[PDB]
Amino acid sequence: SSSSLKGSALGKLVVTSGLLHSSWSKILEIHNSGLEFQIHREEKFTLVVFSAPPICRSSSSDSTLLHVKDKENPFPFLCSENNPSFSLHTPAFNLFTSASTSLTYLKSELLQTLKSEKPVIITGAALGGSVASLYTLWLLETIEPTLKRPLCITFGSPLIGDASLQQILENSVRNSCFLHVVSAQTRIKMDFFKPFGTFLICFDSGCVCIEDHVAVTELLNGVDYSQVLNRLDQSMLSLADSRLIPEDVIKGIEKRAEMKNLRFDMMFKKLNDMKISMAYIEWYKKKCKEVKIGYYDRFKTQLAFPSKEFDINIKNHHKSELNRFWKSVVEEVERRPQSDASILKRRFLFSGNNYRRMIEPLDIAEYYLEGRKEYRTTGRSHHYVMLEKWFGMESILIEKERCKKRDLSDLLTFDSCFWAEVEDSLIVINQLNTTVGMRDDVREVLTRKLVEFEGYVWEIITKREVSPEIFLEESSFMKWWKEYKKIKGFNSSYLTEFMNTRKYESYGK
Amino acid sequence: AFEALTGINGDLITRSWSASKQAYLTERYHKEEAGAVVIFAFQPSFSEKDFFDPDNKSSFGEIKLNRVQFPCMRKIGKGDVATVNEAFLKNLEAIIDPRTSFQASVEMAVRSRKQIVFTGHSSGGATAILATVWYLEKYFIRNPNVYLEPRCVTFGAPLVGDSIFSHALGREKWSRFFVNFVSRFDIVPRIMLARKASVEETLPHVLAQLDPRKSSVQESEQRITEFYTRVMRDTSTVANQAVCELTGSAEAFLETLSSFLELSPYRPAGTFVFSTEKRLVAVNNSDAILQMLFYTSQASDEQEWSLIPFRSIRDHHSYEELVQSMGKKLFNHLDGENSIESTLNDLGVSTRGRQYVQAALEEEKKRVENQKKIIQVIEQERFLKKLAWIEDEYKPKCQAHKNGYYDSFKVSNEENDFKANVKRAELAGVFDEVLGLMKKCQLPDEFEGDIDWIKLATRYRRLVEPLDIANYHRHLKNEDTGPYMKRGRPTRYIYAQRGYEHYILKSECGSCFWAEVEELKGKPYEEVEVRVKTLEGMLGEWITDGEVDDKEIFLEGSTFRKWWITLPKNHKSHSPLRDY
Repeated sequence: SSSSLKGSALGKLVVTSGLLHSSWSKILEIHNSGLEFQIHREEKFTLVVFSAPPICRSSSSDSTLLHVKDKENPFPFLCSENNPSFSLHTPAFNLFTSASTSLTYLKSELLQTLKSEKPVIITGAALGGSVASLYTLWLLETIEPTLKRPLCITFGSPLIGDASLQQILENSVRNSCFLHVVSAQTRIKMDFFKPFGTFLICFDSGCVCIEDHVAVTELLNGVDYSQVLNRLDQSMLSLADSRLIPEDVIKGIEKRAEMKNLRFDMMFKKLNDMKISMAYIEWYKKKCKEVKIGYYDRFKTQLAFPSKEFDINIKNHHKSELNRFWKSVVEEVERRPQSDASILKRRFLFSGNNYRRMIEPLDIAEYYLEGRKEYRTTGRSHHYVMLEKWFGMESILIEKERCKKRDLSDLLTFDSCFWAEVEDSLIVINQLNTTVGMRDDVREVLTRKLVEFEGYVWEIITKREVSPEIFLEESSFMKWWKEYKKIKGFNSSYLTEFMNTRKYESYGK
Repeated sequence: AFEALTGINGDLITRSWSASKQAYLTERYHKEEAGAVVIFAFQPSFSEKDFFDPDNKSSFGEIKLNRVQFPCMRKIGKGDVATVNEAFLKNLEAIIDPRTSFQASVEMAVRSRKQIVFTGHSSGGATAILATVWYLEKYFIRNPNVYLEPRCVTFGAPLVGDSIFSHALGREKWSRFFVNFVSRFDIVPRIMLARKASVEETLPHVLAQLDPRKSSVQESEQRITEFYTRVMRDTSTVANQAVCELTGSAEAFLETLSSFLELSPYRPAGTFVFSTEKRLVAVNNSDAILQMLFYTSQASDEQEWSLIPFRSIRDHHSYEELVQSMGKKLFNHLDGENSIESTLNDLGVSTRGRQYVQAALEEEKKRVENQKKIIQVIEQERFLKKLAWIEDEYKPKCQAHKNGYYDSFKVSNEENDFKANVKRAELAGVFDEVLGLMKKCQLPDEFEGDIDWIKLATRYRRLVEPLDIANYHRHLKNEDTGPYMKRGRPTRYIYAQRGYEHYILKSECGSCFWAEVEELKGKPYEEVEVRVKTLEGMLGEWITDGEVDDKEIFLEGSTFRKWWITLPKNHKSHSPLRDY
C-alpha cells in the first residue's frame, strides 16, 4: 500500500542523507548533574547538542500546567482560543527555564543564522532531547514557509507533552520540525503524555518513518542507539526487508491521510459557492438601497422583527455559512501556510477582504442589538482582524491609484467598524441626553468622545472612503446626525455645514 | 512485437550500432547512407570536460535552454524552460555552426525525403538526443509529415534533461521517437544522477576505463568500487525521494529534508529498453524507469557485492553482443502487461523495488483516470449550456439594447446580470479545479497538448473574460488592488491564452481589450497617445482573429465608443477606424 511505501522510503532517505550519523557522532562526543550544551558551526549547517543527567524514573511522570494569561509561560504565541492551556513535562521544562539565560543570546544568534539562509540543527540525547525540542519550539515562534526553520533530532527521549500540546501542533507547520528516533522495543505508557512530531521507529530489519500520532501510540504503547544505527547501516545492504509494523496500522494511517486530503480540497471546492452566496448578499444590498434604508439598518430592523422571509434566508442561510466557511479558512491557514508566498495565496485573501468589508457590518448590528459595547476593542472575532491584517500586509506592496471623479455608489467602506463607532456615538448621545445627576467632568469627556467621532467622520468623508449609502434618510447615520445637531447647540464645523449645505447627496458622484 | 512498440526493426538497430562504432574515428559525427536511410552518428568524447562543463558553476553542469532556439521545450502554461546538460549542449552547437557542414547535409537529406536517424554510443547518444530535439524544433514542427519523422537510437547514453524536458517531450508527442538501450549493469545511464563532487575524484580513471579505443589504462580495484558505491548511493537517494513525492504525501517532512539535500534534476526521457541474457524489457514511464535504474542493478546477495562493480564497466561494452543476440531474447512491454512480478524478478528486482515500480505504474493509471473524469465533466450538458447561454441569450439581447453585454453587466439592472454573474462564478470554479490538477500535473503530459482542451479553453476565455473585466471594474476593485492586468487577471485565462498562442504559432492579449480601455479613459490625450494608437492598431487584428466583435464594441451605448467620441478632433479625423 502507498502509506507503508512512503514511510519506508522516507526512512531510508533520512538515513542516507547522513544527518543521523553526524548528530549521533556529536552526541557521542559530548557524552564521553545539570544541562550542558555545545555548538558546532560548520560550512553546511549549524549544529547544537544538549545533554541532561540520567532520567529520574518516577520524577518523570509529573507535569506543570501553563496558561495563556500566565507570564511564567515562555510560549504565549502557540496557545490560542480553543487551547489556551497546555501542560508540559516537569524536569524538561525545569531544565529549560534553568538554562534560558545564555540560550537567549544563542537564540538571537541562531535567528540571525536562519535569516542568513543557512540550515540549523538541534539535537539531543536520552533526556536532553526533550530540552532540545523545547528550545526548537521556542525558536519557532515566527514561522513562515519562506523563512528557514530549525530541525530537532532526538534519540530515546520520553514524552514531553499532553493531549493539549499535541492538539496545538497536530497539523501545524511546527510539527514539520521534529524528528524522534525510538527503538521499536522502547515502550512508553502514554496514558497521560502524548507524542508529537515525526517519528522514526528503528527495527533490526530497518527503520520506518511515521507521522500520524495514533499509529505511534499503538506502536509504542505499553538501549545503545549506536548499535541500532549500525544495524540500520547493515540493513541498508540487506537484500530483503519484511512487513515490520502490522497492516491494521497501515490501514489507519491510510484512512486518516485520505480523510485529511479530502478535507483540505473541500474548501477549495466550497469557495466557489461562497462567492455565489455573497452575490446573493449583493442583490439584497441593492434592494435595501432601493428603499432608501440601507442593508445595515434594514438587517437590524428585520433581526428585531422578522417579517420578510427573504431577509430570514439572507440571515440564516447566506451569512451563517459565509461566517462558518471563512472562520474555518482562517483557523486552518494560520497553522498551515498556503502557497508559501502568502497565506490565502491570492483568491482567498482578496475574497476574504471583500467578505469582511461586506459582512462585518451585519455582525456589528447583531452585536449592538444584543446590548453590548465597544466592538472595535472587545467585539470583533479573530478571523475578521486576521483577514484585515493579512490584507494590509500586502496592500502596501501593490501599486494602486484612486481617481477623484468616480462614482462611489458601490464602494465598500474600508473601515468595516464604521457602524460600531456610529452606534457608540449614538449611545453616548443617548446618555448625555437622558441620564440625570451625572457629573460634569464626565460630561466634558463625553463631549471629547463626540468631537472625536465628528472628526473621524470628517476624516473618512474628505478622504473619499465611505459609501454614500450612509446618507440615506432612514439610515442610522442621518438619525445620529439629527441628534448631534439637536444637542450641538450652535457650534460650527466643516462637517456640520457640509451636512447643512446639502452637499452630502452630491457626495460620491 | 518489438518493432510494433518502438517503431524500428532490427536492421536499423544493427545499422545504427555499426555507424556509432564507425563514428569513433571521425570528427564529432559520421554520416552514413543506406539506401533510403541517412544515419548521423555522433562521436563520443570520454573526457571529463565533456560531462561537466568547466565554466558551469552549478552542481550538475546543467543550463536552461534558450527560449528562442528551443521554444517548444518548456511548460506552456507556467512558462518554465527546460534544463539540459551544458556539456552536451555546447557539443551540439559546436557541431551545428555553419562551418561544420552538418546543417547543409541534414537539409539536403530532408530534401531527398530520407529517414534520418541520429545515433551514438554513450555520450554520442546524448548528443544524438539533443540533435534530434534540434531537428524536431527546426524541421518537423514547421511542416509535419511522416516523411520527416526522425529516430533517435542510443546505447548506454546518460540522462540529458530534467523533468520539464521529459514533460515537453511527452506533450508534443515526441517521446515515441527515442529509444535508449541499457544493459542490466551499464553505469553511464546512472552517472549523471550523482553529484559532481560525489564522483569528481574517481571520474577520470573510470572514464578512461570506459573508452573502448584506448585499453592502455589498467583497472584499479578501489577506484571502480568507490565510484560505483557513491553513484549507487546518489541513485538510491534520488529514487527514494521520487517515491516519497509520488502522491505528494509526507511532503512537509520531505521539505525540511529537501532543504538539506542536493538531488539530480536529470530524469529519463523516452523509451528505455533494459536488456539481459534472456529478456528485453521496454519501459516508457519516466518514474518507473528511474526506479528500475536503481533496483535492477542491486546485488542478488552480499557475496556478489564484489562482482557487481567491475561487471558494470564491462557491461558498458556489451552492446555488440546485445545487438547480435537481439532476436533470441524474450520481449515484453512492461507498462502494458498487467502482471509484472515475474518479469521484475527476472530483470533483477527485489520485492520492495517491485512494489515501487508497481506504484509508479498505478500513479500513471490514476493520472489517466483523472483525465477521464475531467473529460466526462467538461462534456456534460449543463456546462455546455452554461457556456451557450451567454452567447445565445446574453450577448444578443444586450446587443438589442444598443449598449452591449459588457456594459449591461457593468450597470447590472436586470435578473439577466445576476444569472450571468452566477454562471460566470461556476464556470470559473470548474476551470480553476482543472487548472490546479494541470499545475499539480496529476494529468498526463499530453493534456495541455490536446487541441480539444485548447478549443474549449479559448472559447471559454473569449466569451467570459470580458465578464470578469466588468466584474473587476464594476465594484471598484481597480481602485483597491491595482490595474487588472497586473494582479487582478486570473491564472486560468493566462494558461488558456498561452496554450492557444503556442498551438496557433507552431494589451498584448486579445480578450483583455476592456482592461486596457478602462485605464485609457479619463486621462489627457497627450499621455495616452501611444497606448491608444497601439490599441487601435491591434484592434483590427483581434477583429480578424475574432477575439473582439465590432457589433458589441461599436454600439452607441458602449463605453469604448462614448470614450472615443471624447478624443481630439485631429485623432478621430485621422483615426484608422474613423468610418465606424
